[PDB]
Amino acid sequence: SSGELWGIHLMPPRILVECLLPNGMIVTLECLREATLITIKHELFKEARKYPLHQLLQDESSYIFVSVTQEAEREEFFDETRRLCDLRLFQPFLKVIEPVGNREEKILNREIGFAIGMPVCEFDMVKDPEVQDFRRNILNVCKEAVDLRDLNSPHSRAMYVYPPNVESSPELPKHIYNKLDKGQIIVVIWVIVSPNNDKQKYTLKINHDCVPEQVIAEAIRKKTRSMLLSSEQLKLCVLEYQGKYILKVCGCDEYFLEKYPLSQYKYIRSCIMLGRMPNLMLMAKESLYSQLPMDCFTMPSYSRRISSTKSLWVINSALRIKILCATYVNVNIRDIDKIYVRTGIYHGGEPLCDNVNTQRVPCSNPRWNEWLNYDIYIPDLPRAARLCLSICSVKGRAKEEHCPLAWGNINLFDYTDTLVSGKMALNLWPVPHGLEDLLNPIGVTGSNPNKETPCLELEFDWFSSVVKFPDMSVIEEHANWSVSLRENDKEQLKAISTRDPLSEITEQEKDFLWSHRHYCVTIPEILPKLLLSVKWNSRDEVAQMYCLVKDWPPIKPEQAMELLDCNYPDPMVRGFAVRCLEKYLTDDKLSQYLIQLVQVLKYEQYLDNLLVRFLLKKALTNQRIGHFFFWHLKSEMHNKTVSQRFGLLLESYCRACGMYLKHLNRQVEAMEKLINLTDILKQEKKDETQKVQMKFLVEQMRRPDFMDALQGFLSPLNPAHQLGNLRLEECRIMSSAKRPLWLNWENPDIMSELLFQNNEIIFKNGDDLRQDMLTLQIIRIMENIWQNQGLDLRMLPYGCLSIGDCVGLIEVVRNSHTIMQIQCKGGLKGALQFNSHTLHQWLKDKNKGEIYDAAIDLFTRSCAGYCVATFILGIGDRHNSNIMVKDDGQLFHIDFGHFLDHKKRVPFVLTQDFLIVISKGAQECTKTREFERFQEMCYKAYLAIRQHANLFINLFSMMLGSGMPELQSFDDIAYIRKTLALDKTEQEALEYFMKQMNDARHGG
Amino acid sequence: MSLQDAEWYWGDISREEVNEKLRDTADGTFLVRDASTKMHGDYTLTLRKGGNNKLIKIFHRDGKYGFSDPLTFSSVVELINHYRNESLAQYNPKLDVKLLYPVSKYQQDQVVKEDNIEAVGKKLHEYNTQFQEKSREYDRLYEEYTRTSQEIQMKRTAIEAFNETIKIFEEQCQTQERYSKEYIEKFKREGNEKEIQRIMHNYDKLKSRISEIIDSRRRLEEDLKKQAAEYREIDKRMNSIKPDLIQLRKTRDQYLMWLTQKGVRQKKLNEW
Ligand SMILES: CNC(=O)c1cnc(Nc2ccccc2C)c(NC(=O)c2cc(F)cc(C(F)(F)F)c2)c1
Repeated sequence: SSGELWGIHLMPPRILVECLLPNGMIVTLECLREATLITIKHELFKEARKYPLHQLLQDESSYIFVSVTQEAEREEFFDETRRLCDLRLFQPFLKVIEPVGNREEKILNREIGFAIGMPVCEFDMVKDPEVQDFRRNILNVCKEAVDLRDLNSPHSRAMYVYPPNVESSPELPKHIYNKLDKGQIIVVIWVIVSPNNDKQKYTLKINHDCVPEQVIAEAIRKKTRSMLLSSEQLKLCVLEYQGKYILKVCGCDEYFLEKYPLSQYKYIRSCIMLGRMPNLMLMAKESLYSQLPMDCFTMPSYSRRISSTKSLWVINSALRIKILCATYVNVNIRDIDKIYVRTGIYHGGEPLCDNVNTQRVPCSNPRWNEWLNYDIYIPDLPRAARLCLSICSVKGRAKEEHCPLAWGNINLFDYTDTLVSGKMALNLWPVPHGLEDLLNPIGVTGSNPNKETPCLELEFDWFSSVVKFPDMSVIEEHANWSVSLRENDKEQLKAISTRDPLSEITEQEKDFLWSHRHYCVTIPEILPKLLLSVKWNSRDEVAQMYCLVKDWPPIKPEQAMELLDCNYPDPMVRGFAVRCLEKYLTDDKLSQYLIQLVQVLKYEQYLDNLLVRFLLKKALTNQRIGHFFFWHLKSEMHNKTVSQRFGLLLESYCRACGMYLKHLNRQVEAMEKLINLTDILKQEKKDETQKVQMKFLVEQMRRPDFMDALQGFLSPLNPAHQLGNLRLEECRIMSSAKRPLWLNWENPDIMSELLFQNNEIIFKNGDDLRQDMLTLQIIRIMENIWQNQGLDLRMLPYGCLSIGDCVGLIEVVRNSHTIMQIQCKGGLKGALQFNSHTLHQWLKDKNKGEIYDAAIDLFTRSCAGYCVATFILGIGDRHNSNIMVKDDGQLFHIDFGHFLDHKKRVPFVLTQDFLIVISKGAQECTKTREFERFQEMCYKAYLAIRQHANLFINLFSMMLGSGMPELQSFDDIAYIRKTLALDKTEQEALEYFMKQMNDARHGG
Repeated sequence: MSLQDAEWYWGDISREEVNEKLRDTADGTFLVRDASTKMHGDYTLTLRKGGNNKLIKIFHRDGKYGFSDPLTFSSVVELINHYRNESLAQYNPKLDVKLLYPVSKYQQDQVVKEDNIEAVGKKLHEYNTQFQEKSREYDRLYEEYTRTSQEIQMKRTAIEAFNETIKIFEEQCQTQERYSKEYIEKFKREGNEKEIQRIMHNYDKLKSRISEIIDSRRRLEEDLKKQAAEYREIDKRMNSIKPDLIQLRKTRDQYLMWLTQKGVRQKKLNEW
């Protein structure tokens, strides 16, 4: 919705509304913009008495309003409390009706529709039975989650809303343990006393592995020091406080609730790392539960009511498909010679058989009526077999070249494991930008809902009855029918598990695996390699393979996630991968990989699958991952290739997430208001000055309804951060040509001064941010790997979130400047040359005294981290305005997507200015012992990431269906195999990187 | 028997590049590299079979060659030529293909005239200039293509909203006529023309407004039909530019052959 009325940003203070009565009369009502519908209805029936046939009107209370929204929905306004201008009316009119159906349901569906960005009723109209079955059949996943979190109320409810933000392991790496005082940590506990909300603190020293109740014990024990209490009287008040209070992080909404060792909470794990003081607030449990309003879960209307076959393995015939004709093909008749449709049968990305094409045909008559025969048996079809097709043009001469016009994919079995039969017609999708392959087997399966798009018609063989895929019963028996140690081979099998997911696997190696497939369960890591070795166009091998995965040892999630990428479409394989996650994947690592776990939903062949039920289950039992679960889905609603699947998934989430839906809607409205504001600055004020835009901004933000929407809501970057009042004094447009907004809120926390008193975020509208999201996420993985190995390389994966089509939020990081900004703080030295020491001098000025050595250590460590990271990811050649540094000394890179777009020469930026500060301002700084141990950090950091190369390859592989142009094929991922030098062993990769570091020095 | 001169030995080539070469080729098309490991005397053969690029490793021992444990052939050219003659069925019965077609390194040098080094000092620069211009036009087309596509669905949902508003005003007319009819008839025999004209005045204003929004709908359906037309034109223009853009890229790129016929980047330095 671009405004309060169609084509209008805001309603005038007073407007005329055309009111249509249940008698035929039409009444113009002048009413305020902000008038609640209760005020409208009352004053309408008060004015109706001036019009004919008033006698026919029942009492005002017996009617409600209905009208048409800018989403083209006939919306029944049951919630009569809403302002006229919040309805998103298409035109200013209101139709009076008697209400019908369940009021509470209709009120709730409107709130869901606003949250997901589309009306729920649109799902009611869908003919497709898969859609209607999905809506009903996951409500039990909702019931399970709601029942589970209301089990031990209110604690279970607090654990859902405020889950423990904990590391995946209590074990500290000893470089963290070393910042403890002989194994202990000093922590300060705070309290507010009411008479005028006065603070008081209590400093404690405790074992790092105390549980929060034990912390509360040491606090009450320290205060009762002089009360002369017996050992059992002390217990009684310890028991009193342990059960009556909990601990809260000062400044944000994080709580300690589930007896993990205190050092396992991420806030404190970092307070140790950063050596900062953990500030905790003792808070009453009844106060925390007080802000947990009860939230039920009503089953919706569609949940309850609705108004022979032979096996695939008895069909003794080869596969054939009839291509009939096409429509709406946009082709220039005199530049293009002829057209044809290309087809292939795919299992994942591997053709099950050679491709076949129709004859070539004139552009002016796209009609074929050809049966295409495929070199595969119908019983040999695997369950996950897909038909991939496209319409292609040709131009002849020099070589004759073919090009795709539109593509489309079809599941040869539907969600009821029946084989398709009869005539079919599907609208094709646009060929993605940059793709030149004649087919697109990674694209989604389904017809394009957009109208006046090329529609291709087909027909599938109608065998005498409905055909279904065999039940697992007969598959295992066919394996029993079909089937009808060693040493040196053992070292090779293990030697193959080491190789990355994209390593070349030749024919001798894969059928060698298929030979020793039974020995493979001794090295379960080999499963992905063995699966690509199966000849999936043989029902003999697939059946035998099902028996092996049925009894496969669980592999850990970092490996199981590979089996959810587009190269493993079989339902039994993917089901094994999900079971690995729901028993080995922590909520911490789920929250970390959630981006990729959401993207692989696009590869799922059907709406209802084991993966979506797992993610939805976890999103409703843990509100932290449910928050980002919502936003990553919401951020892609515009993309009509998934808008239906994600929509149905959001509907079920919003229907069962509880009272948190209310909070999400306040975020959504706040973003919508910021979107519409920036669209006015972009579209309507390009032709007007910088200062004019500013005056409109302050005036526009000064309006009451804007501030009521933008003040007092949770930050989408981290919902633990409350965004209170705006510091309009500090908000601004920014110099970037896409003119984003620098926004700043006060932190309303009672003890905000102990964390940060004002929180600022950049809202940008126009740039695709999922590149920065994935890069920043990948940087956070690498830092996590380095920390747990013992490399204290500090990265800065600042917050970034896409909320829609080229729009989202970036966390501003305070007390930081760009290297360009810092050069401009110094002076010139050479002829028109900036002083190379200007960076080291600014560091000294900001870190006077003994804290100098710490800043140099922080700069050298963060610099080493980004040098390695940016090299590996092909991000090296950054501008001085794209590299930043805190006053603290911490260095970090920014605007990663800007760099990828700019692409369409150095391994990584190791400029002289950095060497000055790394070597502490020495001459020939490349020969000192500070630089000596700096390049050794980079070496260790490099081989550390190579030791985890499989994880990263899998994470990028899972993003192929995202639609990001950087990730359109596995060939795009091959670059990281070059920087990590995976087809060469360790010492070669080491020397390969050392060589690149000499080139980064610009000499040697 | 020179492996270095052989048609099908490209050598220092990546998996990505051979995939770019066997794309949509017929079964039996084949190609040989030295292994991606870059270890000396170690090689790999890729051939097309079943729409797939199936890789096989050529083992090497005691100067002999082959791609299985029993190893025989003296040179790779003897190994390859043997399987050019008769089928790989000897190795795998499910691999009935022969090494039918090679793809070779310098059988497609489409430079015709005297090899003045202006072939790269001039013609290459012209083709590259012709490529980046046509590539800039196709990027522009795709921009207003996506813009137009999104403005269209905005208009489709807007006329679909007009459809609901008109549906509601039309049932307002049919209810006005349903409930006003017999009050009109009752007023007629009481001689109360005053009340009849209040009802008519309101009905006229109802169908007066319905005409305004009906006209607003067709005025938008007109914009839509005309924007939907130029949307189809932008599409067929892209589909005409795509094969040309591909023809010019491969032309420009293969004219880097004659930079390799010098063998060093000193030549494209002139274009730097
Ligand atoms: C001068 N640079 C190059 O030549 C170059 C060539 N190939 C590349 N492939 C590649 C390598 C590793 C990871 C992923 C990709 C696609 C890259 N790296 C990227 O494009 C990239 C890196 C990221 F960290 C994140 C993202 C995104 F945000 F898009 F996901 C893309 C660079």
